Amino acid sequence: TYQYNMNFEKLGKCIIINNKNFDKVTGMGVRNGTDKDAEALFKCFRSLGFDVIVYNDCSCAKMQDLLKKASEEDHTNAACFACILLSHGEENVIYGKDGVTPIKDLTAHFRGARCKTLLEKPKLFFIQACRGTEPRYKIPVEADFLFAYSTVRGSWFVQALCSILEEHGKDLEIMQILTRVNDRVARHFKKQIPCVVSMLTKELYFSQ
Amino acid sequence: VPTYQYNMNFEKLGKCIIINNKNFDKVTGMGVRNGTDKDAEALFKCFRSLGFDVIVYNDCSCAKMQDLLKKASEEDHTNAACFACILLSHGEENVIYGKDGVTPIKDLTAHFRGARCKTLLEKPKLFFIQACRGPRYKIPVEADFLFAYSTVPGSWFVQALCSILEEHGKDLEIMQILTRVNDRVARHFESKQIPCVVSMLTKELYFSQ
Ligand SMILES: *SCCNC(=O)COc1ccc(Cl)cc1Cl
Ligand SMILES: *SCCNC(=O)COc1ccc(Cl)cc1Cl
Repeated sequence: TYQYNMNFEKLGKCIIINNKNFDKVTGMGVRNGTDKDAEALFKCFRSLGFDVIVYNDCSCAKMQDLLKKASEEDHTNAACFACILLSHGEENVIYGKDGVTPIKDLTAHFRGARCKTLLEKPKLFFIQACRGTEPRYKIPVEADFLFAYSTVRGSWFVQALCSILEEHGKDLEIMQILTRVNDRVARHFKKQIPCVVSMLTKELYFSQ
Repeated sequence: VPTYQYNMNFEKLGKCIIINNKNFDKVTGMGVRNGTDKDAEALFKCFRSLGFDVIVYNDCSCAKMQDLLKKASEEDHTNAACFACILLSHGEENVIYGKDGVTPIKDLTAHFRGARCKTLLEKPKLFFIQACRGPRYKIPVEADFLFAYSTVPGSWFVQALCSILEEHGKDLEIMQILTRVNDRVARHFESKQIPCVVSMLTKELYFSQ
């Protein structure tokens, strides 16, 4: 058909990495409001039907273990998988507590072969990366991956994602939502905008 | 605003620029891209049929591709709904091959920005790239842009794009079209790559009226 088959026991797992406080050795500031963000996101995504678990002030190897363990889990009764990252981010890279980890390394574990159970099922990656002290990136290319990447109450992106999903999460296809989100943050405005990278093969709805 | 789809009530759909690079200077060390004419032709027929004003350029230098698009960006687009541009060439990272060399795909698209192309503000700017290989990039982040970058070596992507676009071009939304595209090039392989769609679009895009 033209939609991802959503007929499974559970929707799927949803990991939230919520890096707020950073090790002195990175000169990275307190991301105030990431707590308002992560709460909003937990409530919103749990409402969709995800098995949300939040992890805070994660080290780089924590972030990598979290995700490798997740990939290693049996996902036969899951309709899909979803990771959300809140942090400082530069290019191809997220900040953990104790330094920087490359984004693509977190998703690698979920590839075609490496996660046979999650094959032909959407892997959803929501990234909200901050700048700021106080050059290139490679998006990995695999079927059934989606990224919603952003740069900046909590963040305008996070706020919008929840508001729309809370409201149309059950009746709109993933792309329509993210578009409405893209639109919403644009309205606020130098000028920045989230982007959606889609390697999806079908339409994604969070119901039926 | 309040509708969730781009206003398409204009005199015309807009321009569609195809750049069809088949032959390259021996110095570049790139081969003849056999089957790219079949792509150029299918695409032009396809996008013509949608209602775009198609122009087809062939075997371009880097300076041509650069000048070409700058002059396109300097036109008056007030009576158009959108703008499409299709690049068929050799391409590595953030770079597309002209016939004599290699320009950054970014500088080509730079010209169509709100800042420097005021007549295409809040109108979708569509880049379909079919870059053959023969390593990191940097995607420009501006509202109402959309990229459809395929890497897979008529081209499987190009053929699929046209076939879906001819049959559903006036009833589906681009994200639907291109999702369906991803799916077939992906199906050509339970014997792997796949095209990726980068969207900065702010509304739904229907090519109809
Ligand atoms: S969508 C264009 C914006 N992209 C970035 O700034 C960096 O994005 C990414 C980097 C690595 C990975 Cl695995 C995915 C993405 Cl979207
Ligand atoms: S969609 C991620 C994979 N795309 C690529 O291989 C290269 O992507 C790009 C490079 C430059 C520009 Cl302007 C746009 C894109 Cl999508």
